[PDB]
Order: sequence, then structure tokens, then C-alpha cells
Amino acid sequence: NINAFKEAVTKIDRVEINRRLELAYAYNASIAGAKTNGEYPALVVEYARMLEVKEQIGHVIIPRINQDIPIYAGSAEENLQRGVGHLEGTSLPVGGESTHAVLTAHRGLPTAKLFTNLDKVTVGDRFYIEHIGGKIAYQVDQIKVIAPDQLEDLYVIQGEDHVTLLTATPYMINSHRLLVRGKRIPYVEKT
Repeated sequence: NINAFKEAVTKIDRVEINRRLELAYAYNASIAGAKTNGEYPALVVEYARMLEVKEQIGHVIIPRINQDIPIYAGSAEENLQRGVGHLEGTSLPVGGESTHAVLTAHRGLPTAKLFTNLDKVTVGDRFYIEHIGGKIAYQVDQIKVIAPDQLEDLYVIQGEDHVTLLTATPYMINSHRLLVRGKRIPYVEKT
């Protein structure tokens, strides 16, 4: 899992990593640029191929709830079973001006806690993402509960850099979605 990712990435030269991020940066700019054109966001395929190392696109760490979990491309059930699903149609989770990454998961599973305690994360709490290019930090600036049908909160916000953690709610009813939103912040690597 994560281990096979950290070690795998460490074996890839700078130039290749660079090339792969640049693909993802361009992909994120396309998504943000369609949004500015008043275009609608559409929320076996390799849209995030460039970011995959051992089938994963990164992992999400959340110290408040002791979770460190691998991110898979796409919101497909078989992925949602082993970790986080990245929502196709939303920014790839490498940061940048005008990016909004969205990651989903099951809020409770006999095999993995996953986002079962996401309701404990509070504004001001931090979460991190490790990807091929390294590690970036977010601080929670918004917590919201929407209907499954309400999509506006998941679109790119021009000028901003965000990632939304999403899961079903209330616990055991799962009739609405809970969104825990982070704002990009600086991250002091040697710490």
C-alpha cells in the first residue's frame, strides 16, 4: 500500500517526476479553465495515470483521527474498499492556484475505519497529502452537510487551493454528504 508508494516514488528520477507533475498541472488548469468558461463539471480509465505509483495516486494523512490512507483514481466501489476515491471531474490532488481536489470514502467498514470518524475533524485541524511529487498540507476552513444532489460546493474556486474530504452522513443513515474542506497552507518538511 502506502509503503509500496513511498519506496516506489523514491526510485523514480527527478526528470520523470517533473514530467508527470507537469501533466497533472496542465490537467488541473483545463478543469479550472472550463469552470471559468461557464462550463458544467462532470462529476477502465487513466485520467490520473500520470500520478499512479503501484495503482495509487497518493495517500491522505489526518492526525486528528489517526488515519493514513492510500488514494485511488476514481470513485469505483472496489477502490472505495481499500481506501480513498478521488472524484473524477475534480482537480488532481497536487495543489496549485485554482484547484479543488475531492476525495470520497466509506464512513464505516468492518475492515477499515476510513472516514468513519471524519465527524471529529474540526476547523483549524490539518491534513496532508503525500504524492509522487512529495507532501502538501491543508488546514480545515469549512465543514458542511449537503444533499447528494448539491454539487456547487465541489467545483473549483478560482484563485484558491482546496481539498474536500467527503463521506456519507448522519452516521448509520447516510442520507446527506459531509464535506470537510481544507485550505492549502505552507508545510515545513524538515519537521
